[PDB]
Amino acid sequence: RAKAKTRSSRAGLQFPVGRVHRLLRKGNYSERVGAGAPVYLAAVLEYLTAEILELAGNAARDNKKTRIIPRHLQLAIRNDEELNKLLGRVTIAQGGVLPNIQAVLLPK
Amino acid sequence: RAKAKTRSSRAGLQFPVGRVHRLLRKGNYSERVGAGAPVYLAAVLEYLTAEILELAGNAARDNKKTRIIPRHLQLAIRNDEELNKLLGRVTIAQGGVLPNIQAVLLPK
Amino acid sequence: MQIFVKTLTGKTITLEVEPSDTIENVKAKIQDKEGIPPDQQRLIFAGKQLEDGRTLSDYNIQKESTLHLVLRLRGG
Amino acid sequence: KVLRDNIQGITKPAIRRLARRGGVKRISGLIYEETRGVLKVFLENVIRDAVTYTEHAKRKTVTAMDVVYALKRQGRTLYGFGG
Amino acid sequence: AKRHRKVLRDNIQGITKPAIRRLARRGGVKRISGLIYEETRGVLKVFLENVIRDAVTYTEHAKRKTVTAMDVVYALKRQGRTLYGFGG
Amino acid sequence: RKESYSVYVYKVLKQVHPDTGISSKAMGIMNSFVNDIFERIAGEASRLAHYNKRSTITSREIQTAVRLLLPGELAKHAVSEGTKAVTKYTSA
Amino acid sequence: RSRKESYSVYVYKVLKQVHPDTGISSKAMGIMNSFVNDIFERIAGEASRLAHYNKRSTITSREIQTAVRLLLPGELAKHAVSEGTKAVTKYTSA
Amino acid sequence: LELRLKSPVGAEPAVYPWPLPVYDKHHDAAHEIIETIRWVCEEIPDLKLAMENYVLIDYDTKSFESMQRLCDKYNRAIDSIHQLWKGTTQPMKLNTRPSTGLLRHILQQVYNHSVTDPEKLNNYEPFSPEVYGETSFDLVAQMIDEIKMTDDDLFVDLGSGVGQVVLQVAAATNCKHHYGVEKADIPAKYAETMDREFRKWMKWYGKKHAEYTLERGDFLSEEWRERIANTSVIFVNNFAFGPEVDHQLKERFANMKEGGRIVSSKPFAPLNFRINSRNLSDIGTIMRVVELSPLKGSVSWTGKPVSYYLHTIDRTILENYFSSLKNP
Amino acid sequence: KPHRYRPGTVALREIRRYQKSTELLIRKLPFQRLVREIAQDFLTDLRFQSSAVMALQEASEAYLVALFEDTNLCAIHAKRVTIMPKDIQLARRIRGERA
Amino acid sequence: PHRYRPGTVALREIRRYQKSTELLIRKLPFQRLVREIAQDFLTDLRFQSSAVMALQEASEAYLVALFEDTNLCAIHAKRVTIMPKDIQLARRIRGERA
DNA sequence: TCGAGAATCCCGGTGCCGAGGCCGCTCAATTGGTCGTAGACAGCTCTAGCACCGCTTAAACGCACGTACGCGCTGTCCCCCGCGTTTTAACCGCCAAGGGGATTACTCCCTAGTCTCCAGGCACGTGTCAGATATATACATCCGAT
DNA sequence: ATCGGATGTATATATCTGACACGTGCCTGGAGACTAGGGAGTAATCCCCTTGGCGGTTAAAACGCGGGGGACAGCGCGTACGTGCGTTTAAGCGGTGCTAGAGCTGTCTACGACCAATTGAGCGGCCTCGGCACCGGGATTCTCGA
Ligand SMILES: C[S@@+](CC[C@H](N)C(=O)[O-])C[C@H]1O[C@@H](n2cnc3c(N)ncnc32)[C@H](O)[C@@H]1O
Repeated sequence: RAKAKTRSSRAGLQFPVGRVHRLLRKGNYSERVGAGAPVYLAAVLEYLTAEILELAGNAARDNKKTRIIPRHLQLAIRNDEELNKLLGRVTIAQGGVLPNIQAVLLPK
Repeated sequence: RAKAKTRSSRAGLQFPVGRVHRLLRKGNYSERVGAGAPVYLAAVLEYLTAEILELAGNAARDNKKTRIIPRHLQLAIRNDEELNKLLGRVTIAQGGVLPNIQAVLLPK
Repeated sequence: MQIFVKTLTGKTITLEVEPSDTIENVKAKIQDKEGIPPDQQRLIFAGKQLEDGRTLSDYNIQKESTLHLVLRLRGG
Repeated sequence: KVLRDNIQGITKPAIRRLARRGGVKRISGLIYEETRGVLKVFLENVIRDAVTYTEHAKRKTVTAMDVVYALKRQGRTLYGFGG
Repeated sequence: AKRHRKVLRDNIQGITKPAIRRLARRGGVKRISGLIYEETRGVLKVFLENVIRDAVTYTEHAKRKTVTAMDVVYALKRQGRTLYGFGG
Repeated sequence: RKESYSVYVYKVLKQVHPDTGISSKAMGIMNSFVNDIFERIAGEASRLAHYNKRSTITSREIQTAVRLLLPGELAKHAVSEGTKAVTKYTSA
Repeated sequence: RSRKESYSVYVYKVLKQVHPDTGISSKAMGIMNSFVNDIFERIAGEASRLAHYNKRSTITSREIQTAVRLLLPGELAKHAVSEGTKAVTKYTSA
Repeated sequence: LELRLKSPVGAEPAVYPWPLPVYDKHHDAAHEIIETIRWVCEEIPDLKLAMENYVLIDYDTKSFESMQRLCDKYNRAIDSIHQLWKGTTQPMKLNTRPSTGLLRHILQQVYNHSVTDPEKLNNYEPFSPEVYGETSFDLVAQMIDEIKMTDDDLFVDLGSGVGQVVLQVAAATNCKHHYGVEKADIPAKYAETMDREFRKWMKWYGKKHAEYTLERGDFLSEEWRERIANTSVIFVNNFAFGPEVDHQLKERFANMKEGGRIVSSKPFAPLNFRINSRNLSDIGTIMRVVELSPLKGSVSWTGKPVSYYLHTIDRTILENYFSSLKNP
Repeated sequence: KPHRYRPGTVALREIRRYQKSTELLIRKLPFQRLVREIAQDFLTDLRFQSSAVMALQEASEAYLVALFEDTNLCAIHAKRVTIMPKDIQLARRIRGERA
Repeated sequence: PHRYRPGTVALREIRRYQKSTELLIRKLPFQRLVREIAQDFLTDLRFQSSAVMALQEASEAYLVALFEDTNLCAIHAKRVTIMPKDIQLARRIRGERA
């Protein structure tokens, strides 16, 4: 028969559709899983990982680095307003904190 | 054959073991459900409902009432230290609030 | 001829081999006599890491030589 | 049929009445526009989730269970309406 | 002989005064009262014995005697605190 | 043909306060209470069977989910109440 | 003995499309694996609960879509819906 | 090669090998011997005057002569005041129980000679009922002083471990016969060495104890249902037994007599037990639970104070519940 | 010459009045109009079961009353009696809402 | 001699530690603290070394975020120094001590 | 310290509707077998956690001076509370109309499941460059003095 | 405001290591093709309950006046915290070594899903009495001005 195409390639995605489809079947979420549900979900996870790596690669460039360090992931999420709403209850190991001094504390 | 005994009666309980066993099977919690799991869970739910009705029936008696009103459930939970930890993120409709005035606000 | 395959646990076994036998053939005979899979074996001859493509006579291995067995595992 | 400026229907006596169940005995005059802004942000978050539960059910009526489900996924679970 | 367990005794002292300053400097505070350090050793006493106990009781359910990095993640992420990088 | 726990909550009153009642507005709060702690315990016991790669929720997973969820002295007396019912169910 | 699975091959493919010259450390890749597994459990857990509310036994792309609207904040939910529907219409065309 | 001490009450002499049994890092037990002399120094409160003129606090125990100047002299200078053994006044009567300071030293001394590797006590299944822990000397002394054991009670320690609890009870109580039962093979093996070693260091000081028996077995067996109910006071360390066997102990304790005492680590009944129609078969119906005063170092697994509780069986509470159920 | 309570006495009398009752404190028809105009920005012709508007009000009452409790603690902390807008902003900042 | 005014070195330490990501508690006293809290469970516990680092990363993230809310309570009362009633007012609004 | 006056609790009556008990009846739980696989168990292996060692030195500890911040006090003044009159619209009760919630029947197309197959991702090994470190110098920052 | 001394801090170049990133072989998990069965899509119908309007009563909101209490600024004083220097304690490091326990495989049996038949428990509808709400009238208490 014809040569096999992965479901990620015919959806135009980078994340694995077949692995996400297996994790939905083996996760006790529903009795049955539709065919477009792992295609939709793998596109959302690929979108959200492309936003953080966009902003963290910008933070790595502002410190003249060519690798992303957990500090750059922390600076990316806390300086973006909507990534800070998702990951507001999330602590990142070796991530640190944003530089922030209250204006009352600065000397006169 | 022998006359049918309910699983609540042979466990010594008031809550339905057979209804809890059906809700565990139809709730997508696991592939398989053990035989002692609905017996254990129905005994915990019967215990927790007996503590609130203990304390709310005491609150109904302190207001000289013979019926439990949603105010009496609110007064029971918020005056018990450990029921307030379970139901701390729970709002009860027509329940009101505990009488509490800060001591600074009282007149001199 | 024979060789000695010393493990890191303290077990040195006697294996009857031939100079035309490869390291792939040495790793296949230990599974026949000890049950250790071929992806869990590393051989040592005078500080070398032996390759499955070449034979025992390509590395100048005399009979009654002490070969050491570094235990690699799939993960860690 | 267009409906506008209804935060002013939440009046100064009503906000003062809410503060005194909360135990406040004296209130500055600038509280009343703060409270209308806080209550508008709170209702916008709950109604947005309650409408997207009733769009997914393909209904045009917001039911009481849509409000209970919307409140539950904000941590503000609420007893006494069917949940 | 003596004994079956060497009991560790104080160990909250432990978290010293120049380590609480330099936890409050990341918090951005400029001046610190001398009564903060006893207050801060009691909070990190209540916390981190809620995490453990909720970390153990994942260890006894696995029949396992050794509390792993997961079951600290799953202890956190149960208290509304999600920790990345240890890793689930 | 709609079901609730109202028959069973009303039986637990007469054991506890044999001459008080509930209004129907507060009975519905008690039904919301039982359904809430049902899905807390069954939801945590589902994760315990998944963390340990089991496919069965047993009475041990219900026991350690009670110890995770209930605070302090509530968890002590719900465990002893649940083990009393299981050992009476298996000896009858 | 058992081999592991992660998203590290796939996070690294997304990174080369976005910043083709930057790299990533192994501790930052372990945080990106924790991020993908966290957002997976939020979306699949909410979509599981939507099928149970509506008395359905299947999870479709309609239920993934409304779980994205419930969970993501405003402009994240707008673009992730448009990325997801773009993938499904391309998947079902060919 | 060896060094010997002599008993004041005519018992068998002691043995201390010069390949010394050092136990921990630094207690290096010649400190055992030089403190053993100090308790026999006042029994008999006239060894301090008989041995003031030459001895002083001395270091350098690595030499054999430093013990030897102290030990055979103790075999010799005892007779400066032992010499009155005949003619007008006997020594102390054997029917004397020790003081709490002397009993603390004997129980520490019997423990050092009995358990050889105390890390073997940690070999158990984790989180099982068979985990190991101990109760200190100070809590058992609190426990003996806050129950009032008459001349006819019967003491049983359920899960006696190595058995140090029943040795303190049998040497501080005038009762008939005491028991301890242990299931695990490692502490029950040390309990047999602990049994012999307690008796020989009890005639050596010349002190009496009540009679006791350390047994192997399972108290959840059918032999023990009859003889748990027939005893007056029960000690049990139920801290990690778990709910399944704490439920089993309640339906053995339900057959105890009036005034039956139970001292446990965890309660078998709540401190705030309200009785209603729902818990009439509970064991808190027929008992009164009080919490003892916590002390430092009370248990052996942690440093913080752990308080044990006291249970007293009275079937006069359910009657007082039934004495207000009729007239309204 | 008429009777006149000192300021603060009637207010404490109203603390005890509304902490004893369980009634709703906002008028019901102005609250229902506010719900229907916020919902216009999400879906055009919604229908709103009358139990759903009462569930929204019971949650909004409980949110604001619990917010004025934390607002009152921020004003006592600054050694005041009046609540001010910076007390609401601090209370929502620590709670994790204002950020 | 030379001497900085008070507050100058303190602001210099704000900039020092809000720039770094390191752990600020010593590792052996924290590990010794963890092993003595776990003594309360009678049985012996073993603590894989990655779990102690997960406990320290979470405990320091908890305290740094608590001093941020504590600092806002001190500025609200027109003070510059934090004080134990600022920790108690922050933990009550957060929902911890109640 | 004491009388006026304004709220508040307390003590009875009338009226009512909602909670409680009764009964008839499905349908969901129980009984009884049965099969197959999940989980318990024994055995085995080797990674990783515990413990110990000595050394170097980073960091904690302790001390002392002085400065600036907390805190208490006072005074101003204006803004908030309390009250009375007027005005507005909530609320209730009722009527009427129709959108749409809720249900049922029918059938189709979508998904689970199966087997065959094959290629992508994992493990492993290996090489080089990004980043950390060090040193020395340049320069920006603080602070006492003028 | 300006100036200089001193301390911190940024800057630049070297050098060096270990971790990222690439490559290769391989196995297992994803893909292609097919069948069977039932979930849900679709339509049609019923009738509930949502909406819209109306009118009247009156509770509540709005407006304004008036005055006192509280917010806020200023000042002064004493104390306690920061800074920095010398002393001291133990953390950190690296290295060695033991052994135990976590992870693994292989049997094997008992436990739970599935299915069929049967009946009693619980649900719906039904009366109906009493708890409670309302109303009024009395005593008690609290606040405030003396
Ligand atoms: C915590 S130790 C108490 C030792 C001693 N009672 C003490 O406090 O010094 C509890 C002991 O009870 C023993 N045990 C547990 N279950 C038992 C049983 N069913 N029968 C006899 N002993 C048991 C265990 O072996 C364990 O060593």
